[PDB]
Amino acid sequence: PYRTTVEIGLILYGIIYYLSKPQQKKSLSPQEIDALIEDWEPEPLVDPSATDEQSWRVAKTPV
Amino acid sequence: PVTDHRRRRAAAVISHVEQETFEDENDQQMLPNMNATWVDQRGAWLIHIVVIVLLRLFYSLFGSTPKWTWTLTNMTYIIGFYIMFHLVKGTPFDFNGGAYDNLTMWEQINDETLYTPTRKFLLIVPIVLFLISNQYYRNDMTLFLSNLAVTVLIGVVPKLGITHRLRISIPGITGRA
Ligand SMILES: C[C@@H]1CC[C@@]2(OC1)O[C@H]1C[C@H]3[C@@H]4CC=C5C[C@@H](OCCC(CO[C@H]6O[C@H](CO)[C@@H](O[C@H]7O[C@H](CO)[C@@H](O)[C@H](O)[C@H]7O)[C@H](O)[C@H]6O)CO[C@H]6O[C@H](CO)[C@@H](O[C@H]7O[C@H](CO)[C@@H](O)[C@H](O)[C@H]7O)[C@H](O)[C@H]6O)CC[C@]5(C)[C@H]4CC[C@]3(C)[C@H]1[C@@H]2C
Ligand SMILES: CCCCCCCCCCCCCCCCCCCCCCCCCCC(=O)N[C@@H](CO)[C@H](O)[C@H](O)CCCCCCCCCCCCCC
Repeated sequence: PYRTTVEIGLILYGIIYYLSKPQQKKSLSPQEIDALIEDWEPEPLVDPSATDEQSWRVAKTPV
Repeated sequence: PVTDHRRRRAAAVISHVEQETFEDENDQQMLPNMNATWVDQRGAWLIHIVVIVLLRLFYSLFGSTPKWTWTLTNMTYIIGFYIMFHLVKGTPFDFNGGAYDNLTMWEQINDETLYTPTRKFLLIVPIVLFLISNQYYRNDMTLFLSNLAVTVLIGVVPKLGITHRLRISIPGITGRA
């Protein structure tokens, strides 16, 4: 009866604990949010490094 | 202050230990703990059976009834395990600067991993011991209730997913963070 019921409860929790999750592993402030904003460095809209070397096409276009 | 390193002692009925900051967690816990590393080693799982057998034989050498012997051995084993693991907080030797001054040995096992085989074994053993032991004092309901209360209250509730980093201020103002 009750003596069997509590034993069944303990055993039932036993298998539940045995087949637990797959080894669960142990796991920001607004003051540092502005630091991330200030650390952002965007890129130029257009790259001008190779403009000079490739500019002969415009100079050779007939008008 | 330029460092702001203080220990808080907030008082409430239910409270939890705050999560460690970057410096305390990612940097001050790098070397082996040397306090919870011996659990997963050679001969660290059979020693509990030897302790139980030795206690049972020592109590049987007195020449008492089986009921009293088994109740006493169960209570002694559970109380000893609780005193060793769950009661004390800290480490017997300085680790870095006192990083583990808010946690017990149970929490430090396997780098605060919730479910590992050793924890499963440690949770399984008291239930099996109780199932084996109850067969001698089933007639007496008071001893059955006492054994059930001891097992559930001491050997089951602390080893749970809940009651992890859980502190109660009833027996003293505990320190968190
Ligand atoms: C069958 C039979 C039945 C009968 C029987 O046998 C079996 O049943 C048995 C039942 C047994 C007891 C069961 C369990 C314990 C606790 C254990 O515990 C670890 C060792 C000690 C330290 O533990 C602390 O370790 C950390 C550092 O302290 C704590 O860290 C924080 O606190 C730091 C504070 O700086 C901060 O840095 C941070 O906040 C943070 O780091 C941490 O919280 C806590 O774990 C235990 O406490 C100490 O407490 C005082 C120091 O705090 C000592 O001094 C005091 O001694 C006198 C009294 O007050 C006064 O004259 C002095 O003035 C006054 O100072 C005292 O001697 C000593 O006991 C020590 C053994 C003992 C008592 C057993 C004794 C024997 C029995 C009575 C048997 C018994 C005979
Ligand atoms: C005649 C008969 C009576 C027999 C009495 C003995 C009862 C035996 C049954 C209960 C014991 C559990 C059985 C499993 C243990 C197997 C052996 C493992 C040995 C490991 C030893 C190395 C561990 C190093 C880490 C140190 C450590 O943990 N530091 C702290 C946390 O960082 C802990 O706070 C600390 O150690 C515990 C405090 C020391 C003992 C407290 C009680 C004072 C003596 C009174 C004894 C009461 C009887 C019950 C224990």
